[PDB]
Amino acid sequence: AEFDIHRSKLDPSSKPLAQVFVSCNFCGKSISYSKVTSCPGCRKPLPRCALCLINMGTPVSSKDKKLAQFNNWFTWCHNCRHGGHAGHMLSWFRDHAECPVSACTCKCMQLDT
Amino acid sequence: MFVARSIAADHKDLIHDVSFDFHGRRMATCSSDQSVKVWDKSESGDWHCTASWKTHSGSVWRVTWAHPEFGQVLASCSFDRTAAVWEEIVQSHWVKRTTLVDSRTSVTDVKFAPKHMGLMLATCSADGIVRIYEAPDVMNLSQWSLQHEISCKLSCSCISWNPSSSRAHSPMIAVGSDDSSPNAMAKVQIFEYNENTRKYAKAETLMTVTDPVHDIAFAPNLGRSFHILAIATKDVRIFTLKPVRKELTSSGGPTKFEIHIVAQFDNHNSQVWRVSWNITGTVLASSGDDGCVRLWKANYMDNWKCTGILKGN
Amino acid sequence: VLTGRTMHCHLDAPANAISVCRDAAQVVVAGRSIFKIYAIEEEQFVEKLNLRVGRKPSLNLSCADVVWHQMDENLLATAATNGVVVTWNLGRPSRNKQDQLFTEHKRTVNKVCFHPTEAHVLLSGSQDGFMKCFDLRRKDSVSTFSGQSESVRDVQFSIRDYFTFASTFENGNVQLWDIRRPDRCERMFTAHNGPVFCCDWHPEDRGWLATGGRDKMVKVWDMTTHRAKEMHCVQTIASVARVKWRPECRHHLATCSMMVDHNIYVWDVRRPFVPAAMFEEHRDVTTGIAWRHPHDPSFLLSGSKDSSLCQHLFRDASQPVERANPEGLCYGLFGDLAFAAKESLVAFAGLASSALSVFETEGMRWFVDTAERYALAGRPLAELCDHNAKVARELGRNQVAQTWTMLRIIYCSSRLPPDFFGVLVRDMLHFYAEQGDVQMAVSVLIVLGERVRKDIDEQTQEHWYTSYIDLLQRFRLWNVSNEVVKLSTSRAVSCLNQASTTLHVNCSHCKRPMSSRGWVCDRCHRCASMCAVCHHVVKGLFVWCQGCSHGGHLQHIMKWLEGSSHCPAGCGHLCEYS
Ligand SMILES: [Zn+2]
Ligand SMILES: [Zn+2]
Ligand SMILES: [Zn+2]
Ligand SMILES: [Zn+2]
Ligand SMILES: [Zn+2]
Ligand SMILES: [Zn+2]
Ligand SMILES: [Zn+2]
Ligand SMILES: [Zn+2]
Repeated sequence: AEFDIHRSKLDPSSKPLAQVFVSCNFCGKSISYSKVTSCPGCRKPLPRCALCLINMGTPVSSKDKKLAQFNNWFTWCHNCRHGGHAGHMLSWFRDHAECPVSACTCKCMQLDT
Repeated sequence: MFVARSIAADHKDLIHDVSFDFHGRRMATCSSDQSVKVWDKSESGDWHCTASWKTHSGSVWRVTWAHPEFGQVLASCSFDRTAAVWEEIVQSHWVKRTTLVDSRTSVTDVKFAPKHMGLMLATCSADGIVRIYEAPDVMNLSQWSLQHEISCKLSCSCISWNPSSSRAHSPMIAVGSDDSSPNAMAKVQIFEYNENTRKYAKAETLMTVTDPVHDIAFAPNLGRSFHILAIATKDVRIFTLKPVRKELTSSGGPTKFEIHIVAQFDNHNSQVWRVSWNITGTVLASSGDDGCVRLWKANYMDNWKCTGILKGN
Repeated sequence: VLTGRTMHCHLDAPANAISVCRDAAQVVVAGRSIFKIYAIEEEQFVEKLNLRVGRKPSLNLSCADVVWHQMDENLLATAATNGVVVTWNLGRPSRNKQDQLFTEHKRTVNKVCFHPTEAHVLLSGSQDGFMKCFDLRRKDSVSTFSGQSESVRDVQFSIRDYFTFASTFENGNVQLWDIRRPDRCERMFTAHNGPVFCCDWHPEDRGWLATGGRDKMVKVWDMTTHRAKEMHCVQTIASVARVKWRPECRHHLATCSMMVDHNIYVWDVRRPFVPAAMFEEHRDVTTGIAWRHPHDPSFLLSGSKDSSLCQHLFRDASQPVERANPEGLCYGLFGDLAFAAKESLVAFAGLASSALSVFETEGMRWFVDTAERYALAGRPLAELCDHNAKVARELGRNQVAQTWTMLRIIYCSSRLPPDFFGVLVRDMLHFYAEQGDVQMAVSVLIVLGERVRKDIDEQTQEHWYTSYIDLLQRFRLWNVSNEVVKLSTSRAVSCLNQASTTLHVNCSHCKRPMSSRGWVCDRCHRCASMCAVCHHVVKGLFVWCQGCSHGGHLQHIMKWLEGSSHCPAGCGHLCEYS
């Protein structure tokens, strides 16, 4: 990872790795980069954490404050497609072993190891 | 016994209202210096002010929080015949989202509705009018609509929603007055919403209350099958409302109730100013003109007795 | 002193200006179409003689400002809307008491003023941006002061000085001038943001001038020093129209507004946040206010646009401060009690401050502890009952433990009838729910399951479930809340958790949406879910950043971000700024 950072800094030609991105249910556009919890395009609400029942979202644009803590990022199970906040689901799967959504049987955290 | 802790507020005038948030970690104080301040506590337990911005042009009477599901939202009523709805946006900046100016007289009080009813607001003015505003889009706080308005024939001074979340109780709002006319008229009127007619109608009236009323409060239901109301006057009164079984005729009128008074205390020996319930609706706190706070609770035989007396400083 | 009572009378036309004589016996009222003098008696007032003589209307008749000479009781001055100034001499035997007319101005004359001692000098400020002085000696009286600013609003002589006056302009500037040096002004300063509408010297102080404009603020200026100093500032609820110092009181001023509001206020500068007294008699916008006698602080006079003029007594005013609520009280989730009270009730004026205190308990921890260690599923009924009973006995709630044990005996088994205890169980549930202990009722309902589900109507079950969930969310116990929701026996509560919790993901290379049970792109044939750190395919939990569209395994990303502040894919984005 350190070598990759160094190479990307020195060589602009290299394109970083390609991965997945989240899309709005209604507009269908990407939500990557006016309330935070709204789609930038359609202004409709975003999906909500399965534990806190609050719509997810993150502000978008050194011994200072942190705008977007790690505990508020999007997390989801790549098989059951259920997800929420990082901290909530981390705790829930630390104490349990089933998808937190009702009527879901995926053992989401046991799939990866 | 409780332990006291003083806080340096640095308000240039009288502090009128203090209210906690939903999670019991943040506090909001509105004063007569046209100012509202927000306090947050830390790990050490000390309270620090995190915001202080001028809001209105006249005195600020009441400030209340909204449910966190809609975000960090505050509502304030002022003496300049306005109500304001503010939001917090990320540092921490408080931005005026909406202003309601439909009233032509001083706005006496403002309060949010229970969560299960949506995002609704109720404001009572000094001319005797209670207005209910609703935001159809929870994602756009800048737009509000006027749903209902009620005239009470007397100057209003305080309102309270019924916090019951059951599906067997229609929404209820109680309105009190602080008129001092020599005529011994009613001071507390309770309206109920009728689904069929889609209109609030007068449901009950407390004829035994004739003194000016300074505050009223419903108690949190939390599973009971009747309602408890607390009224502050020259003394402290507690009433119970038990709905009667609906007749098989299926009348479309307001539900009938049986009204009883279960406690009347006058230990303050003065005008009782404020009343408030605890979280579970089991302990009542009353503050009067003696400069002391009193706590009240009922035993298993339904006898209300004082349990604690607190004194400033 | 003067005696009387509060009394109102109705005019025939809207009133725009009022003035008082020195004897406090007659008041002149003028407007667009009204011009009359009234004698006020202890019972009521009566018109004496109207100045609307002659059926022919004149542009000079539409007067906006009328002043009664403070030197002679027979001299009146009016400023018309046609840019003319008219003098009226009651001593003239003619019905039309018009004496002299001066058409020096071309725009509307806004304000006119007399001299306190000289009975032959008048000042006029108009919309032309100039100020004109007039000598009643009929000599060459032309004397124009050009303020080089917007239209002039108010002009006033000083009471102590003989040659000094002040002017306010619609640009927001105040100029202090002298009459002996028309060449240039003496002082100039910006008093308000926006036009200034009124000004007044302090009747007793020799260097205090109060100003007021549309900025809804009235500020007192000190003029003794070379640089003017602001002393006090008061905020009203509307644009301040007119201000008058109260006689015999050093720190009291009456104010009337121009729009929106109709009430007249009396403020004390020492407490600039609440009015000292209020008058709400009028129904239309107040237009003219004047203290009756220069040495009597008892009576006030006010005429409004509703063709009504009333005399008010100070003792009859409303006092908001005397009826204000002086305390605030609130409860907290942790048993804390916030209490703010007036300083006087706890221990210039000690009644303008308050003390704020919080009372704490050395309060409901049993709730949290019980909610965290109860067992609700995964084991047979007897084991659950025993475990819950032991937990309850640990915290000292003996009756709950006995209830759990009795439940185990009743259900977990020449016999009793099969449903001998149903009524008792239902009544126990109701009893525990009727005193705010929803936790026990909900726990029992979940544990028992179908053995008691059909004896309770759905509405009560939903009520209990919602109350318990709300309390859990208040205390911020998400795991227990979700556990209750999953195991709920009510359809609505069970379905509460499935509302819009499904995410849609697309490959960033082909931009196409992916299936719900695979990790390979259908068109790209690429592993779109390769962790940015370990470079392996991710099957289960995936954490994603909204900024750089990168992510990976939950624990990998967490550990990496604990050590640095760069996107591990090497994009440059600081995904967790600082
Ligand atoms: Zn969208
Ligand atoms: Zn799932
Ligand atoms: Zn899954
Ligand atoms: Zn969450
Ligand atoms: Zn692809
Ligand atoms: Zn990995
Ligand atoms: Zn990145
Ligand atoms: Zn990023």
